[PDB]
Amino acid sequence: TPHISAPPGAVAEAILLPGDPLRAKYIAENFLENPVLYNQVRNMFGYTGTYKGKRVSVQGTGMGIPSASIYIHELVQFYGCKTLIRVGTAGAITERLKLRDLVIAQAACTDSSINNLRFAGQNYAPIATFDLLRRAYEQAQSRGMPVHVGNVLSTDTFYHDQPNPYQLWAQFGVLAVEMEAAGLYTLAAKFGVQALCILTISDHLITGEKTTPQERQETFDQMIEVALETI
Amino acid sequence: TPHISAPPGAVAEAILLPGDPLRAKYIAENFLENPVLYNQVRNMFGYTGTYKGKRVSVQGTGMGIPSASIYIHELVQFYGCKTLIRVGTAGAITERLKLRDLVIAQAACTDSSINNLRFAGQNYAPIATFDLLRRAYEQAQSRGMPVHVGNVLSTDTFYHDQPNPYQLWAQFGVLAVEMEAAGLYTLAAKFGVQALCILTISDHLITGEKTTPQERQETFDQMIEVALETI
Amino acid sequence: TPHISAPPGAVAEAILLPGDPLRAKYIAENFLENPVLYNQVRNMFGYTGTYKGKRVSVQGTGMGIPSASIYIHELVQFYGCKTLIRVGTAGAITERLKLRDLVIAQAACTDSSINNLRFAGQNYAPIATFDLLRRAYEQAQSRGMPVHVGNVLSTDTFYHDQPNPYQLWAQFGVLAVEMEAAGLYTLAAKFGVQALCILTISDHLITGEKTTPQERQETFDQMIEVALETI
Amino acid sequence: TPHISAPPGAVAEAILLPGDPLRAKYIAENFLENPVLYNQVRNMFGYTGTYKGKRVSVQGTGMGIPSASIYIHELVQFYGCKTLIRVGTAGAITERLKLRDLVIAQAACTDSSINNLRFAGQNYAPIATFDLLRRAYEQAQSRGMPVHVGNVLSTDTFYHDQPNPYQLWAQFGVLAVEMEAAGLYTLAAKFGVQALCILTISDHLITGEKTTPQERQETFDQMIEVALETI
Amino acid sequence: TPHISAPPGAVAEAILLPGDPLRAKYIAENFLENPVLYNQVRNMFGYTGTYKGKRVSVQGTGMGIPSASIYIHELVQFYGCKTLIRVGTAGAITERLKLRDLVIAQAACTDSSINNLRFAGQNYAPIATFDLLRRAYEQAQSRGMPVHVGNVLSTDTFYHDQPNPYQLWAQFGVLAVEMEAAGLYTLAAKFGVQALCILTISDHLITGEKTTPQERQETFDQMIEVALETI
Amino acid sequence: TPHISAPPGAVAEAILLPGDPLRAKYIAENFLENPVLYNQVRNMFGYTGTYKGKRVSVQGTGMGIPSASIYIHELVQFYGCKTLIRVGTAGAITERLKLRDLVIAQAACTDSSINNLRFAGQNYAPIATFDLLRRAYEQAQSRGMPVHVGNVLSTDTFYHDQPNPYQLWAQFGVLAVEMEAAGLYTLAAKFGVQALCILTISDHLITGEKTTPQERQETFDQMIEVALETI
Ligand SMILES: [Mg+2]
Ligand SMILES: [Mg+2]
Repeated sequence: TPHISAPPGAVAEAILLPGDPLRAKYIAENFLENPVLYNQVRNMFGYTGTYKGKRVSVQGTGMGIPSASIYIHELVQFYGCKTLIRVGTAGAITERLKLRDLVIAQAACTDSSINNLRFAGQNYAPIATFDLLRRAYEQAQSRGMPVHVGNVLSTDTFYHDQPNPYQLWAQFGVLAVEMEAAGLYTLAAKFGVQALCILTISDHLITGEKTTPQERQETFDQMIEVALETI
Repeated sequence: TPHISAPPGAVAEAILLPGDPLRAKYIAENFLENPVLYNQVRNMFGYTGTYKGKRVSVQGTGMGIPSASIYIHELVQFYGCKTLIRVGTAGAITERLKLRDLVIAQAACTDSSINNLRFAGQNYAPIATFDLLRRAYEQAQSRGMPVHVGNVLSTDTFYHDQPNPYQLWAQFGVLAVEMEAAGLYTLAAKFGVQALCILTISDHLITGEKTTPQERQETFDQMIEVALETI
Repeated sequence: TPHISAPPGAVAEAILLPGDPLRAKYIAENFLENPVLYNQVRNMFGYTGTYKGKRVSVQGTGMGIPSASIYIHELVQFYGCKTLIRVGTAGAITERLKLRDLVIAQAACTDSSINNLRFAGQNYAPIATFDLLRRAYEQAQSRGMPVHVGNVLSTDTFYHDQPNPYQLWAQFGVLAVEMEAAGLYTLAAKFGVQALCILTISDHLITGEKTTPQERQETFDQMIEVALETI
Repeated sequence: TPHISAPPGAVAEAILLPGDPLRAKYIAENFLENPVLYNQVRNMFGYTGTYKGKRVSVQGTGMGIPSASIYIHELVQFYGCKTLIRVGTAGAITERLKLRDLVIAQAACTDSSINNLRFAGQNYAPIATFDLLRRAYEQAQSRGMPVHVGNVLSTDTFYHDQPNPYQLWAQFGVLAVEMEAAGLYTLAAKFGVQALCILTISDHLITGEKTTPQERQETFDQMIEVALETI
Repeated sequence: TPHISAPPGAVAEAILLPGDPLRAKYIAENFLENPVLYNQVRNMFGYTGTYKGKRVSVQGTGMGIPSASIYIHELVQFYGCKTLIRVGTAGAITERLKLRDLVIAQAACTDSSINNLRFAGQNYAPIATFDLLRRAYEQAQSRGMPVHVGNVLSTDTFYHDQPNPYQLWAQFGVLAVEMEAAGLYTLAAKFGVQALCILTISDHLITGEKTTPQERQETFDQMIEVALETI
Repeated sequence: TPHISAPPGAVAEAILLPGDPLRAKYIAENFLENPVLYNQVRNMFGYTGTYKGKRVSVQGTGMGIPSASIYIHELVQFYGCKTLIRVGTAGAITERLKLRDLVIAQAACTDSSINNLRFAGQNYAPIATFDLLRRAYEQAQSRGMPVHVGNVLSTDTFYHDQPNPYQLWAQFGVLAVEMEAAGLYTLAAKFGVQALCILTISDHLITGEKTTPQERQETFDQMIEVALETI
């Protein structure tokens, strides 16, 4: 277990996956009862606690498919995780989305070579577990949250060579851009476990709008509640 | 239009899309009030009638993304269609599925070059309209139907060069194989309309089991009922 | 057998392959002696009759490589067809060609993934049977018909995303666009049978010119005579 | 001009294109009247003479699409060549072919990236000029030469990494392997000039059979006569 | 400067890039004079100090091309870094390498889509700055260190689907596998700055050998000295 | 061998590889003691003589990866060659380089399909033998020659379809264009022998400047001297 050093049993079957290990710290201290730090390797904090009687873990994943994939592989294969929910921010690429909107990723497009290699150029659609997608949606609805369910783009490239790199994706209905969901969805299917990616729109890549630190924390807190209730 | 010769007005905004024109005839005659044929070009029957007082059309699409894409394009761009539901059969590629199960396609993988060409080799995930997916799922649940929501593979190739062509897809959670869903989902996104593909398992490609003519009809009718209630 | 329901000797070894089943009907009724229907599945009419004492069949194929491929596979593999001649219309992409010109496809370019998958990205040239090409050419010549022998492009996509999709093809000598020849030529080679695709220019995609219905019929009949004399 | 140093009228509009400059010498000295050398750059001999009162040139090309392409480009673009006939040897990849058979390449498959780059991964079929194909065929026929008209594969790679590199090509009807035809047919189309590739089977890549030097000469001379009578 | 929050001027023009932020901490505390922490965002520690009078920074990069690329982009474009040396461990894929050997990456092969996308399928070779490569080699030589200069493979995938994934790379002379160098080398060229990747063999992927914690620290310390002397 | 007809023993282990057989003749006659021709097949001159009492061969390769690859394969596999140094000219694609500069190819980018085919679309970086690279660099330095070590592009295509084909390569640091280095470097790795490609800038593809015949000779001779001292 090279990247997570914890005894077997230290990680719950249900796990939240923020990217930032400090966001994992924040979640554990604010949302979990009796949180226990089980991982410090590479400063990639992982905690285990309880939420309304359910055992839940929260583990930083790092940025991009290659990093997140290492943690996901180890969590599933070595620690026996079964329900993986990524919680994150994303940049909106259509004006149909507003700042602070919640996006639940039905599928994840990608520019990564991950599946081009696996399927020899054929097209595999990495998808959310429908049961999780459905219940997360119901949770957001019951809170009156602006929520969209649809496509995201998982990019390898935060900083593209050219401007307006997402125009074509938007024309084909893609809602927002992040960097990991395609990897999570593909690995979940590979191992036959369940996964979901939930996102809050922190930036609007079309209007140039940005969320204030107060706005971020408020909608972030709500997202975490949704994930914890779903899981 | 070149392939549908009816005037604007003859075709309803909500449309069922079977592949076989004789299935279009069947659906129209058995499930719609006052069905009237609007198209005979290439024997590709299209009908319009009413369901619970609202107009619904039913149009044969032919087999494969290239044929279906012609009809879908014309229906949306020339006939103003807004809600497009494919109903069809599919071959199960996993033992998790049984004959007569309903599959609702959350997304559609493909071996077609359609999106490889459009996205210069990057990976686009053709997806269902979530609202239609959700409503169809709830419809199937309310009837106690065995139903799965997940991936299907839209193939160009009914007869593959080698045996076991679908095993890698199945290993990554793909439920069933058909030939059009990826086209429907991509074009719906292209035009900003709604789409869904619902399928009944008529053939099991792992077990070799096959439904009787009597069995086919019974579950097909049920699928049509689900589709009409989803509009 | 799944898409053609006829007994094993119902189809002749020589077969004309229009796309539109209503054109198959027309050909049977007007050019064959004792035409008898052998298929009605999916309204995809097929007939067998005689021409100058020899059995000939005529079978609708539907549009695009995926559809046509299903029929061609079944015809060759189950029904023992040996000589397959596609007769169709095409759109000219060069002003070197005029409306009503006959084009005999020496080979067929494609945007389909069928051979990219088969040959792992290498380039396979789907070609006509030379003997049939030569015989058809001599037939057109003997009638003083304006005829060209060269490349066609078989596209998956009747409706392209952007304007002027065929310019580069034309710069490299491609004469006209249709949707099936590449599939026909590839499968004929796969099974070691003989094939040819003959086309009438019905639309000029550069000049926007279109043939009248009377013009379509006169040249179409001529093409059919050429095809029948070639088999 | 950088690879052929001759004045602008030194080269004839009709040109034979063997690969080996020493074969160009042989052809000039044995089949042409008043042969005169016009090129010595890189030892890539080119000659102009007459055949039955009409000027004909013969120019060495070197091996492979990159080399041959340099000569073909310069010949067409700087020297005004219009009719280019490659005469060469090839390896048969099907037992349907025998040593000493003549193959006239109707088209040329390739593993070169030349058209994958040009057509962004779509498939272009490089083809012979039909008029030249037909005339050469009639010439071979008139001499009772065993002749086949069909596909060849132009490879970048004389020495493949693994055994049996050509099996799949042969399964799809490809007759023989050489290294230039695809480049010749593509550039002839690029510039709107006429081209043909004629080949003698010198080696059988299936049976391991090889022609004796005496056999090579007799059939080679025959091929040259056919080429000269075709231009 | 989203991922590194430091004032401009806080980062030296010369920077070491370990992957693990705790390795950056180790380097700063053991090799640098007056080390100052300038970054804590995402626990991705970055320090600035001096080495033998030279101002040097050390910054954690995270794992994989997507993560490392974010930091590299920001360091170069926002902080003005000019000399970037990645120091890391790698797994050897040839028995010509021994545990504890030093590898200096002359170039970096990859399975990432980074350059396939940029160059539209053409092949770009990401390379080290020769001056750095040369001087690092001279530094290792003067210490009598077992050192190899050549290819590495930068993979997206720590955990491959199949076993023996590196056999073909090894057959073409590739020395070792890591996850970032191709990204570093490509970005360095993109921005016209200088880069190098130096690696110690911590694991042997062929023999299954592994380094002891004492062995790792000893050869690691040596590598850091080499990098600091080179920079 | 098929393309080099000399016995084993005639060819030395160290070999210079110009492209032009007349350059091979030049090198042999002007730089070697007792040069003796060993090959005349296809006018592709090869010589063996001595340099400072050790045998050195010189062999023409032709133009492009397919031709050069034939000779390289035969030299290594049949003639036992162990050290292969290409000497040639190249076109500069950056203003950083001046006419008459020496370029030593650290690696070779390519548009050839050679490695795309071998590595199923992943990216292999063809590299020089570092020891030869280092020694050649030191040789050039000792003579005060303007020398650069870095990337070159090996193209299949001397005459591109559109203007400015090399600008993207230049933006990513590529120094100069030639047609063979990528082949030489890949095959050397394939066979586990040494290789290096040294080039003089004879043409500037940005400025359009060109060296005089007198200039070419002077810097060419110097390059040969460097090459012979590198053995
Ligand atoms: Mg209702
Ligand atoms: Mg010496």
